[PDB]
Amino acid sequence: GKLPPGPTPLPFIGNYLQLNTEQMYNSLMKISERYGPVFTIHLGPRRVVVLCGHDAVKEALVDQAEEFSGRGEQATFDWLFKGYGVAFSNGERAKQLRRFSIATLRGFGVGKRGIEERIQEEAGFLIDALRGTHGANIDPTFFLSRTVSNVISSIVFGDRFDYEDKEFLSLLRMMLGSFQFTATSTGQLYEMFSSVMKHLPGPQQQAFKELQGLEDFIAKKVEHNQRTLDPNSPRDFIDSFLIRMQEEEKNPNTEFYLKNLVMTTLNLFFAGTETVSTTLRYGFLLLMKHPEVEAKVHEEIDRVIGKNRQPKFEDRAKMPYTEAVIHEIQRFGDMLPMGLAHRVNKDTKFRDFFLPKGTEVFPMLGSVLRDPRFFSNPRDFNPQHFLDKKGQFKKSDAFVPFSIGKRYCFGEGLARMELFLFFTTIMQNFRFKSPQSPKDIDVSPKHVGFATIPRNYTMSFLPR
Ligand code: HEM
Ligand SMILES: c1ccc2[nH]ccc2c1
Repeated sequence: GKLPPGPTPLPFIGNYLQLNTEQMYNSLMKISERYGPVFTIHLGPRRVVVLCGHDAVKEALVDQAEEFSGRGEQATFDWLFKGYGVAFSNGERAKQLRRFSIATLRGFGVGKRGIEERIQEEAGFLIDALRGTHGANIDPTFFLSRTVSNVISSIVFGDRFDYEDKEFLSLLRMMLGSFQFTATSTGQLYEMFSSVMKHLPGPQQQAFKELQGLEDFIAKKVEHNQRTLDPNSPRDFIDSFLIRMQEEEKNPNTEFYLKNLVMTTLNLFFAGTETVSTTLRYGFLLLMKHPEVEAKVHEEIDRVIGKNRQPKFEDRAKMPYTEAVIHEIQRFGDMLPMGLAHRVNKDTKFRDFFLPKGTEVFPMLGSVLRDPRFFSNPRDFNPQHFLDKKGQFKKSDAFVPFSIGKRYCFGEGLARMELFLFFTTIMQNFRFKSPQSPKDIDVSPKHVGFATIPRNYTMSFLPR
């Protein structure tokens, strides 16, 4: 092999002395700024090829899609999944469960009228909850996550949760807690030194405890389902998997067994919850920071959908400004800045480099979402990045919040429908009020690591 150039590492600690665990994105970008957009870095004992900018990322993930379709490490989650489940797995296993998850979610109305209806109804219940706060100052966090979570929960568990179910709230905290840990300094230090840190006291233990509790929950729901299963009428994702497992009992090479079931279900429940929930939370903060933007959105809502009927996904075609604002919310939000790690599944010639089988690869989505060749004010919240001169919606090939290539988020259709329906349906009813003036609202992220987390804040939902 002939790996890209990079800073010389020390034994075991790797390039530790040249990385800021508190902001790995900037540290890697600082290093890019001197070795090129493609370089080698050593996270502790892990050798990783980093890709920065739309071009390097796009050349690998899309132009050589098959070769870069492997899955690399994500230490915190691997602690729990250990190669099982659809997301944090490789080869035939990732292939099967992905093929199956995709077909099953569609079977349950994802990307169709069915789920749009599910979302509309849940969007409904959220309005009730927010209106029931009667303009009181609140943390929107769990109001948003309970709503978001109910959509995917309807699909995997069969029905939604009551907004007051205490275990439900408990599960939401484990998710927010463990997801957030991966964004912190210790969470990133964990990506380098997990072989030593998993045995030491620290926030990593709390994160593990949380992951274990979510798995415990799922195994419980699986057992139940098993005893009341009707192999002729699947009620949810779990039944469909149980049925598939039934059919594959004879095959001793099948990927369809309980562990993959529990983990795949967790992947869907967790990602189906925390991602959209985090983007909505961030979005509101940005909207109250730019009242002028929330304004032009209301005007497009009232003018196209009206103050009467509930929004529908189809309305996005007549609302380029709202679509722009949402895209910009996602671009700015940069949820997974270093993306989710990939790895080459064979010896690969990439540019003037030769990456041996198994080499980890970080597709830095954050550097694509902020690429200066595609955005003029990469570091600012500006809805214009997605609107042309005439004021129409303008796509950008640098918009990759969902990644690209063969491992691209297959939950993308569902997320955009939820993002469009919750934002629009929420603002059709309310105007956002912050207890601080737009000038003092800090929209810089609270933590940036595996994920980008918004600062805590309270707000008021006042009727329009
Ligand atoms: C704001 C919303 C969301 C964003 C920004 C997001 C983005 C991402 C990203 C960047 C990846 C990694 C892709 C890669 O390996 O290159 C990922 C994968 C994945 N997402 Fe999402 N996601 C979101 C919502 C969803 C939803 C609603 C679901 C649930 C059905 C979901 C399910 C998954 C799964 C299962 C994977 C792993 C796929 C694989 O390994 O092949 N995501 N997502
Ligand atoms: C992002 C994508 C897929 C996932 N599965 C479990 C957590 C999670 C986060």
